Amino acid sequence: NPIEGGVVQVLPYIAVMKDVYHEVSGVKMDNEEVNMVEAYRDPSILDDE
Amino acid sequence: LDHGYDATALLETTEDIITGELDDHLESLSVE
Amino acid sequence: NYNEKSQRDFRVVTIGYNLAASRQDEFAERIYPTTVI
Amino acid sequence: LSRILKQLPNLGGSDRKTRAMLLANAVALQIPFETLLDFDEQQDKAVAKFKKILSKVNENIAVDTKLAVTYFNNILRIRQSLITGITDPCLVKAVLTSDTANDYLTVDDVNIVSAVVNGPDYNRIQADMGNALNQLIGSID
Amino acid sequence: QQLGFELSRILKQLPNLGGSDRKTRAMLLANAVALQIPFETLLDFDEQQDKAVAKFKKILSKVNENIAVDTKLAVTYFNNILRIRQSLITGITDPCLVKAVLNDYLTVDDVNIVSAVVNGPDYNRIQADMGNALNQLIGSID
Amino acid sequence: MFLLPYETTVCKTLYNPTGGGKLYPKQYVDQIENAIKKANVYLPIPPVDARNGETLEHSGQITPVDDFEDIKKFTQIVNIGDRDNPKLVVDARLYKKIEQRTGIPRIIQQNEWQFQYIRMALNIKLLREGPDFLHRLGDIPVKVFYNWISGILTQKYSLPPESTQAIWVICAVYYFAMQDDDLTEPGQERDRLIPIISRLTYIPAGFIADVIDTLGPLHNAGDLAYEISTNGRSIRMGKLKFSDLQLLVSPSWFGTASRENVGVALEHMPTYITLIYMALADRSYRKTVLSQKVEMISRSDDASRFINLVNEAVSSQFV
Amino acid sequence: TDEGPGEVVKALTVNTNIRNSNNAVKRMLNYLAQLREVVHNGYNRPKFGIIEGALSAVMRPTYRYKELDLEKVIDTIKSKDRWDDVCAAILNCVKAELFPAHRDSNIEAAFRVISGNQDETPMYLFCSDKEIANYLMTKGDDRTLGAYLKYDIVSTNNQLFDGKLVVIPTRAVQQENDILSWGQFFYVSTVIADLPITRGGHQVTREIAAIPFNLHVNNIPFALEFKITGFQKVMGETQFNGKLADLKP
Amino acid sequence: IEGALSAVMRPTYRYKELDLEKVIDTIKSKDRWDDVCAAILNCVKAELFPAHRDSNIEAAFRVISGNQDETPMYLFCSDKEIANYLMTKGDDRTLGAYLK
Amino acid sequence: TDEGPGEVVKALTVNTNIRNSNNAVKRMLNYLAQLREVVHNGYNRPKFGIIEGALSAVMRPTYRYKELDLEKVIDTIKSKDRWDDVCAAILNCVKAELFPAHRDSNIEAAFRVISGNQDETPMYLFCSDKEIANYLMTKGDDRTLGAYLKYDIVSTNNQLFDGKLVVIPTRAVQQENDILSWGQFFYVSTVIADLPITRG
Amino acid sequence: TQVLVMPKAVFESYKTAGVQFNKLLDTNYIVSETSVNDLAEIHQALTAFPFLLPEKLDIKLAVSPIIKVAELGEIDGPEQFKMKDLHNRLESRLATNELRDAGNRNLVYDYYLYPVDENLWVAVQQSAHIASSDPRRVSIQLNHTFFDSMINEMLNTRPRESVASTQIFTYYLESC
Amino acid sequence: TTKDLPTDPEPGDTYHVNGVDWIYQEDGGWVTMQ
Amino acid sequence: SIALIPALDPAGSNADFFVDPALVPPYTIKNEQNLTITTAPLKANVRLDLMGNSNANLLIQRGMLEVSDTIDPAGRLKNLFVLLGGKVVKFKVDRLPRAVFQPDLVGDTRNAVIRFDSDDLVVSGDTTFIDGSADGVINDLKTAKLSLRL
Amino acid sequence: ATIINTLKTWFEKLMELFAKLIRWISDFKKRDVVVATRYGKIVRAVDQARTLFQELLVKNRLGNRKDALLEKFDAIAQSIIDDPKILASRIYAAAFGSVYYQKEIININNEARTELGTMEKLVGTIIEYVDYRALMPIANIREIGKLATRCNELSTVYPDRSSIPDFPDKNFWKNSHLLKDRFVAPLDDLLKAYRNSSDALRKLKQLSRNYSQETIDAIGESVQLINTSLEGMRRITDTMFEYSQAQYLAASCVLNYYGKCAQVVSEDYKIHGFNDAIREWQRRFDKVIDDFKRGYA
Repeated sequence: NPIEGGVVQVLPYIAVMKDVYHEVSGVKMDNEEVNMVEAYRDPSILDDE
Repeated sequence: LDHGYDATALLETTEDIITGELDDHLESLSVE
Repeated sequence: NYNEKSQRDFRVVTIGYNLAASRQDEFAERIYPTTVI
Repeated sequence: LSRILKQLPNLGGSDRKTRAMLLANAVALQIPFETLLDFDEQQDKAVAKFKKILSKVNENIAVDTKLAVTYFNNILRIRQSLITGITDPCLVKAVLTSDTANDYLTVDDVNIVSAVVNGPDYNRIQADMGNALNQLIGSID
Repeated sequence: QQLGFELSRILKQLPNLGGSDRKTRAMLLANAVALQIPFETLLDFDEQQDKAVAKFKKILSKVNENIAVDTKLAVTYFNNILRIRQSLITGITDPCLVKAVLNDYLTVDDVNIVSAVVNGPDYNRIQADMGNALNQLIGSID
Repeated sequence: MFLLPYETTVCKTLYNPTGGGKLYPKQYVDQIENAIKKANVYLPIPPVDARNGETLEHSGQITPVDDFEDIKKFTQIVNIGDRDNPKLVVDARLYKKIEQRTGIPRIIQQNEWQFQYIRMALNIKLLREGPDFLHRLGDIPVKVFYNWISGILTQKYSLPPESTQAIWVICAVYYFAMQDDDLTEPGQERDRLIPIISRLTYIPAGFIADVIDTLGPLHNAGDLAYEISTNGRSIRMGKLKFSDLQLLVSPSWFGTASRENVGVALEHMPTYITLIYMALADRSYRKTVLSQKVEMISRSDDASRFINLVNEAVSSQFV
Repeated sequence: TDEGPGEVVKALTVNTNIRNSNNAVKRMLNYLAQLREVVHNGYNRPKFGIIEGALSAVMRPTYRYKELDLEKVIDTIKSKDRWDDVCAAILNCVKAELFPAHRDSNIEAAFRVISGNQDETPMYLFCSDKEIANYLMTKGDDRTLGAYLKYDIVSTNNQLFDGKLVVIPTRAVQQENDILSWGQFFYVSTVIADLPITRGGHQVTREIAAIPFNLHVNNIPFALEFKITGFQKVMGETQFNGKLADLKP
Repeated sequence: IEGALSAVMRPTYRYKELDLEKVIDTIKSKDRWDDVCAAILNCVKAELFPAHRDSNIEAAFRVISGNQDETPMYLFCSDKEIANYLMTKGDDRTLGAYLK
Repeated sequence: TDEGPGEVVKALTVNTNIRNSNNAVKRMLNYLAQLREVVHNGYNRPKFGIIEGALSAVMRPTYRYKELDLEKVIDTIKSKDRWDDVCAAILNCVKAELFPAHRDSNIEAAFRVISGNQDETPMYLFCSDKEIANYLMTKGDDRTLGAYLKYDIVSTNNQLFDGKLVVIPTRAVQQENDILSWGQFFYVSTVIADLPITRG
Repeated sequence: TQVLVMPKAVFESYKTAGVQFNKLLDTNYIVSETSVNDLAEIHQALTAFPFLLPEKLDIKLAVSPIIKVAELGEIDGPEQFKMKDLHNRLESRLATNELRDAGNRNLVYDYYLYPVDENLWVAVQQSAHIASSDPRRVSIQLNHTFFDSMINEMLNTRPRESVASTQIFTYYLESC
Repeated sequence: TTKDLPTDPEPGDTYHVNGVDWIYQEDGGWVTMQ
Repeated sequence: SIALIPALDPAGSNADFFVDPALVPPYTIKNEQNLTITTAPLKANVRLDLMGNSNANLLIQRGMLEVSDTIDPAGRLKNLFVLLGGKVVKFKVDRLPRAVFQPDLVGDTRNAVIRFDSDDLVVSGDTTFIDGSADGVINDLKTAKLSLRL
Repeated sequence: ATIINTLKTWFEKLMELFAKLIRWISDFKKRDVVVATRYGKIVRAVDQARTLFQELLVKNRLGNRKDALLEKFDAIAQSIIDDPKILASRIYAAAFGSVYYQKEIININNEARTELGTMEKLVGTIIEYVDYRALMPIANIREIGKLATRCNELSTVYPDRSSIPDFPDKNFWKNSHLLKDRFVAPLDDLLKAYRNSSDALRKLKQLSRNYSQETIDAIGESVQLINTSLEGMRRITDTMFEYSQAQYLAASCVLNYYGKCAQVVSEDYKIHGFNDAIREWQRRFDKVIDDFKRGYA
């Protein structure tokens, strides 16, 4: 519709993140977040020792 | 939005997907 | 406001997202059939 | 009468049923439904005349008169649906691929109808267009 | 939902082959619309055809804003399907329609097969003989 | 109980900005009501058509003609008669276009017009005969209602099963409260609903009785929103008002005045019943939230019975 | 002149419609260039902000480019098989490059997770000009590749595809406002207006103008691009016996 | 050049000398009939498709006729020695994906 | 929050299930490397302790590693036949090594002794990625090798099969805790536990 | 030439579909491009053509397609039996029409001439008019624009003095 | 039983099974000689 | 022709809005007529009248623009020029999800805010500077087989 | 709780799916009984007629008219194979003599008869629930999808027969021996499997008890697998039934071919000088036709 003039695409997902504490220097949180979908092609993102 | 920006609520419910597939299959039988 | 061209009220679509897995994949299951211990 | 009735091959126990269909068509061909009326007055007149015609089945060989009326009434109701318009794929298919439809269509036209009507998803697509038209055909000036 | 867009959205779902696509695309529009448009009780066939075609062409004008349809071919199919519909309401109703709508099991093919083997009259020739052999009765009575 | 759409909370909010809420929009309905009555003098209001060319008794429509120019484009049905023989009028100018050749209006969207005259036919039957048929339409309207309202709330606020069950009980009681004026206030009449709600929801009587014992009045959608927030065993919803229910249900339909019709359905029974009828008697309304909930819980045998019962309720009002 | 704008609207409508078609071609080819740079660089994992397309965050960007010189590809013996030999040479080249791209991109996982159907796969679209397309169908193909993937065929006459074939996945069944379509065209009714513009302050003419208002968007960061040439040399000349004739001393 | 459409489409002409001794390649004689027929038809297809594309004839036809999917139907104009070869088997009126 | 995630908690099971599949792949590939080393060295007779596997003490360990460069394997004359010829080139190479490996190994005798079924032979699985499976899955009508041995095709999209085809025998009919399967997945119920941990 | 009478419905199909009008006298083409009902209706329209054509000028009325089909079904060839099957279908469809439109009885048609080459004179059978008293005179007055169309066309090849002696020329004068 | 014929044979090949002789014609595929 | 191209006044009156030509030389754009304007990228950390300094004024007459002239909300960040060791590399970011103009939620309703945040600007051996060279930092990246993500 | 309503809703939906399919399959069985009775009569007549012509031609009893009559016979076949009733799909191509398509259809039929056992096991798994997660037979589910996919490919009707390679031409009677073994759809197996599945689910009406999340997840997968399986088998069954109808038509067409050919022999030697062998042959053929007609009667 001319009143809308655009669209928004909202992409939910479940992220696989890394258990990381916030460092004192803290330039950024070094948390390697990857979409759970990636695990179907490269399951190594789920490896946990 | 429709429901809300909470990413947890945006996720589609598996039980609703199963029901939907059952409803779509039965609708097709009613047409055919 | 000579030109009130729409900027905010956009049509928003929610993209689906649902993951599944059948115990270990059928590839793994045929090679390593499951035994319940 | 009996000369032509004896032309119909014997088929199981259906000898009294196929001739009932043939008679129902033979009458319904020559008693039209006047589009001017709805399905009560013209319908009752057509059925009454048909039942009166059945009074002469003693000249025939194998006519199931109770079924012949059933077939005749079905013809009139089918014509009502066609006048009002049909969308149900189960009936649209029956019309498009039929003995009448093969006489108005050319060989090439039939080949096309047979390609669409017999598609794996025809019934779904045809039903969707039926609703798209039924809801919006009035919007066309 | 303009009718031109909704019909186009649906037509996009037909399987594709190649250039034959325009023959099957046009046929489906002709089938759906020719059978869907109601007839007006006050009109004869001549007038009903002119009115039904006028609307059919207007529908194509809207559809051709979204999906390409050959106009002259679609009208050709439309008129043929419409004439079939008009014939059925004034004329003979095929027994496959009584069968499809309504214990009916033995079909026409079943008798046409036997007639073909013996090289005798088929169902349609017998049907023509029935009415002819009945013409005098119906005309005589009312 | 609500008899006309304009008596509902949603119409009170939309058409009565000043003091909006529990205040009838008299200054709006009387203005368009008077315009119709005055137009009837120079050009009588034609009856409403239905089904196979038949008209509804004590009905009318505002056709797209030049004479009906002083009438504002209203959406909900207006009553221009008295209580004993009310004559309901619907504005057809949003639904029919005038033909320039013959002069016969033509319907632009069939299901939108079909909706309008079924709601009127069921509303006329209610106005004249009383709320008797509404109790024998089957178990579908009540199952759809509490699954529809609770389904949206459960997904939106991530509600636990216990809260969803409490909402089912609240909504089921509210639905019945809109059918029998004796069920709108706390008392032993509310307790009489426990066998019915358990049969519908398969929830143990102990749970149901505990929820009902705590319920207050249920006279309108505002009371429904309050009870959902109050006795729904959840604080994630907050304090819901009727304005929150309207935002939750608005996207559950489409078409002309689709947001109002759904909001009105929360209180006006003929409107709610008609929406389910259209959800079962149509395929275009298949992608909507309400239609999914209707088809989800409606069995083939029960859906057929429902349509037949409504068709009798509608056709019994034919001339 | 006192006339309605009717014919003018038709003239402007067609012009606008052509522009929309040409914009889709330019947008497609420019997007392929975007994939070439991103896939050339070290981006083999899904990530937000690398390239446009809502699915770039769930699947890997993939781009493969191959040049086909049919005189160096086709093996043919008989003249009556020459058509099938040309057709198979092109389709076999596509399979050889498409199979590892289909695997590497993880597109099936993206489609299944987004659609909710764990048995759904994309259906590929073979986008070429009006010469190459005539060689991709072979009667008994059933539009089916190696194991299960299906493909559709469309053609353009745009100069920018003079010898290009581009393979892009789409959803086998298209839904309204569906994210899984390779691209999407967001259209708003074109505005046409007529004003007696006195432009320049001296000349006067009424200007009837059409203003397009639409956007082409890409969703799936996946494509294979083929440059296919040499049709006339492999079909218009002897290949097998002519080469034997050149071995004569 | 003469032709009302010389201002709507690009003039296109392709001349090829189909000296069959330099076009046909086969291994068995029982296929010779099909190989001769195919060699002529395949050479026409090889020179026809790029002429159809490069001439912009399809665009000219669609604009003039008013149909969005109408294409020319081509005619093979030959004598009675060559027209014999053209198999014409059943339909086999197809040049490729969309032309007859 | 009392009950926030309804569908997100399901990702805990999916996470586990995918990891279980990936563990099967690592175990397979690491086992193949271990088997390659044993067979590469002077171990062509049954023995205990050289490698994991209950049958390593009844059958000769066998491993054949073949690098197939299709250019040196295929031969064709037409192009429309090249799909069939390249698909047959791959299958024919498998047969070339499979039959003498079946004869040289003692797996058939081991199955006949262990199962007690004198009419039973192993069924081979073609374990491959999607790119290769596309070529092997020519039709379901075949799924048969020369005289009596049958095979099936199982495909994966795991990153660790960039270019691998591995053929392994299994029992034609798989049973619970069946030792004659190429391997086994010994699973114990996965517990999902909740407790408000005061971590940190 | 040869006059081929066809209903408006058939003519509009030929023009809309794009059927070569030149080859409607060649049985093998018309049966491929014409439905069984259309062929039967052409026969019926020929048998309802009231006017006598100027035989003295070699202007004949076309033989109906059904007769041509019937003849080919009796002539040895590779399609003889397919043509026999077509004949049987034409007879059943023709009888079906005759039993339905027998009620038409007392009416006359307007005809429109569409010349196609010099060997085919397509005569479109348009709207019917009711005529019971002296339908011969009513038919003549109604078809004024049909008579002058025929005259205009035959004067292209035939001598004027010869055309003036035909009944078609007379009918024009009687109409006006 | 008489559908044990080789898949993808050459045109003009002949193959005999169960007293039935099959010619692989190019047009119709496998067709009995008589 | 409708593009809003920031235009440099040949007199230098608005030269303080643009990147020093010593780093990024200006380039020329012509319209369908013989009218020619000079274009250069805008300086980072700049305040200006975006329409007033556009080619729309300097193309025909300096004072053509009036309140009727408005900017399309559907704008994008097209390019960024990054300085590396004295030389400049041009990054094309036009279609990226972060280049899209967004509404300003607080303030006037006709305010568009751009918020471009990207950690993935690649500088590698295959990169060239605005002048086509690949010396200096890029050359060392090439011989070390390294790439930078800026 | 809401779990009980979710399970009961799913179970009702599954039973409704079976109820619709069972009615459709019963209609198929009723029609198939009629067809099977007539098909036996047709095949016997075709076998007898084929033998009679084999003797007629191999002994050259026609004399000089042999060539002319054979040409007429071809013309007869050409008029039958082009009957519009014969669709351009590969299903009818197989029914009228094509070998490659027939083998694929038979293989699909044989496989469907075994995948039905999987469907019963899926329903039985639900009974075992109402952590005990079954390993699930998703395997055969991949196969039924592929079989349904190929069935849709076979049943598709193309605008023109030229799109099908090796489509049966006029020489469709030469392979009539392939029609001896009637093709039978698994209609009885479908009814047994569907009725047992529906009854098994009917016995779950009383659910009671709160279930663990792992049980509901396992049930959900079973319900999804059953839904997919039912749609897959519906596509397969309709295509296999279509071939049964196509084979009936093909057998009738071959019999009509032979009947018309015998009629030409009779007429040709009634116009020309008949021999004694010709009259004897025709009487034998008339007996075959009479037995056929009496069988239908």
